[PDB]
Amino acid sequence: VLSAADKTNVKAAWSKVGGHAGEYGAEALERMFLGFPTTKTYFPHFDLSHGSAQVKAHGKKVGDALTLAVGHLDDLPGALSDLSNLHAHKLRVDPVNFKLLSHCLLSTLAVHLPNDFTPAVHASLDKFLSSVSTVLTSKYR
Amino acid sequence: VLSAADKTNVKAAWSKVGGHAGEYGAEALERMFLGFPTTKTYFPHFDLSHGSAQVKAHGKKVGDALTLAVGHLDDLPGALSDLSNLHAHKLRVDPVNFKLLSHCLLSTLAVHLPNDFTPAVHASLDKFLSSVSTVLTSKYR
Amino acid sequence: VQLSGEEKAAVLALWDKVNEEEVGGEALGRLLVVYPWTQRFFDSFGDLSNPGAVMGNPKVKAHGKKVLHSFGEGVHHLDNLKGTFAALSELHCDKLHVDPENFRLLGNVLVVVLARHFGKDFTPELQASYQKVVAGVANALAHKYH
Amino acid sequence: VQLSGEEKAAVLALWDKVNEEEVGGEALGRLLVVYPWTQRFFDSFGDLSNPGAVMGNPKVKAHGKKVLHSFGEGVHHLDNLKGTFAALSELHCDKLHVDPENFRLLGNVLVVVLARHFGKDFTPELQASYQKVVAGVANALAHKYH
Ligand code: HEM
Ligand code: HEM
Ligand code: HEM
Ligand code: HEM
Repeated sequence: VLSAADKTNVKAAWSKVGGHAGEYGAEALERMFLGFPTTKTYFPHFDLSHGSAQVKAHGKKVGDALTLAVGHLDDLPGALSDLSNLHAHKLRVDPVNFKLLSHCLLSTLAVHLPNDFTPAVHASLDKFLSSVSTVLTSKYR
Repeated sequence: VLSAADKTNVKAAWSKVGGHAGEYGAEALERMFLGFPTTKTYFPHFDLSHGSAQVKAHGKKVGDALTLAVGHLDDLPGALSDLSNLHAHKLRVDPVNFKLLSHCLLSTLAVHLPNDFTPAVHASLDKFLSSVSTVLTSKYR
Repeated sequence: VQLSGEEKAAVLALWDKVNEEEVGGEALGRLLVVYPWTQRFFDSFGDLSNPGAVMGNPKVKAHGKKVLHSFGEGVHHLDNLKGTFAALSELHCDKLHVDPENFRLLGNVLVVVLARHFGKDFTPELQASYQKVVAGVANALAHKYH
Repeated sequence: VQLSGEEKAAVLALWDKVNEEEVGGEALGRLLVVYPWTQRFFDSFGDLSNPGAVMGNPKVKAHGKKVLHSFGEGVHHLDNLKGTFAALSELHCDKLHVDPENFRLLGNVLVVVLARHFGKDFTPELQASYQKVVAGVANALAHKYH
């Protein structure tokens, strides 16, 4: 999906994320709901307060999907097929929202891995998140 | 690149464009320069007045590239490789500008093929233009 | 909106020829067909699942007329877009939570429909003025987000 | 910008801790690295071809300080963003012709740098306020395009 250099940077950076993917996914969602309130409309059935167990549980699923993706950089379409259906076909998520969550995920990583979040790694992660976003909204294109 | 249905619609619509691809490319550029003045900055060496021979000549090259693309819907990356370099690597065209030219191209087609520019064909052409745009800016991603 | 007098007159003159119903119904339908995530806001309209269903839906046509009408009010009030659209801004922002990028999408779709309907009379120059108008409308509607 | 008093105080308090030079140099460098087409506007700065070259370029650091300074003026003038940035708006719009989407990109990059620098102190709540600030700045700079 990305360049080989990018592939390397992403795999390396995610190794540093390690077992915090879940925690990070949850924090990224929290920063998105607070920062971009329009996004809350997709989660009526969710308790959005800080520490909500649903957000926590949901953060884990997001972190797992990103982990999967990192493992299948050469076949995102196939690996994320099921999620593309849900997001685009079932939920009709506005494509702009992917950009907002991407931003919130980078913010989170910056908070937690300041020494690992270098300009080169930031650039590779942005490319990765955009690639993931394209697959999730491809039922549009 | 697109869905089979999309592929069909695009090939069919372009057949209607026929030998006007050039003329349309030129008009699309004119509508872009007038409508979105920021875009003129990439053409200092160009006489941008209406009827400019350069715009006319340039419109032809754009129309030819789109024609090529339609012929290689299954391999845009390969077919447009050289253009991706120029636009992204050499010219550093801001990705937003692709959206503006796309819009101006659809406007042009609407002007000239009002009976052929149906909602279904409009949707397929939008997808096509976005696909072409992704390839031309892929030296970014 | 920063339009000359020549530009303003040409804009108004075209509007005299705009059938709000036809144009409006087509603009909203095309938005729904071309940018499918927009369907999420119009669930109450019934079947929007395919082009045919969308284009022939009476609620779509009726609602598109409403949209175009408010547009026409903007065209006539180029000096106070913010004032003209304040109530619609509150609605779209506070109640619906429509991302403002979509305002821009609708404006561009409107422009393509005008081109389709006016042909060669929708000149590059007239289109340029209309891009200014649609931009102005999108901004006035994004107001209560700012 | 629509910020409460609590929000405003928290925003100002963080700014007291912002090193304009360090933050500014890093924000502009990251923009140039992450969104490569932005390099087109800074040809006069020399070598911007690789991360190393960009991050260590003295013109980038100097210019980033300038950017952050003007940002700081905004933070201090939340009530008149449009007035504060009018001259910069004219510059970016009329002279440079920078697409306004880029203003939004820089604001978000700034937010990521603040997160990197403040860690756990850059709470989801504080980030939310800063998103309002960056949005306000981007809008005031896009002014002369409207
Ligand atoms: C990086 C991009 C994203 C990834 C990897 C992602 C991942 C996921 C995953 C793994 C699920 C679980 C589905 C299940 O098995 O229940 C999910 C569901 C969902 N996602 Fe996302 N998502 C992304 C972006 C978004 C965005 C931007 C939104 C809207 C702002 C969104 C809204 C939803 C909703 C509403 C659900 C269903 C939740 C439920 O009903 O429990 N997603 N997503
Ligand atoms: C649908 C998307 C586009 C297509 C298919 C396209 C196609 C082309 C082609 C075929 C060339 C000819 C290169 C040569 O052999 O000299 C070209 C050059 C160029 N394009 Fe595009 N282009 C697209 C979008 C854009 C946009 C959005 C811009 C900027 C607003 C742009 C700016 C340029 C410039 C400055 C040149 C070089 C012209 C010269 O020096 O004569 N292009 N493009
Ligand atoms: C140029 C931009 C737009 C204009 C001028 C406009 C105008 C209008 C008008 C006049 C109404 C009727 C309100 C009333 O009197 O109660 C309305 C309602 C509505 N608009 Fe828009 N609109 C715009 C963009 C959008 C977009 C882009 C969306 C969604 C993607 C949207 C979604 C809605 C919805 C869901 C309603 C309420 C429908 C109902 O339940 O009656 N609008 N808008
Ligand atoms: C938050 C958004 C931004 C702010 C607050 C800002 C601020 C500034 C300031 C304070 C200056 C110095 C002007 C002077 O006193 O002469 C400047 C100049 C400049 N800015 Fe920005 N800027 C922003 C966004 C951008 C972006 C996104 C770009 C390009 C993508 C850009 C390109 C430039 C350039 C090319 C110059 C002139 C450089 C020179 O020749 O000295 N600016 N800006």
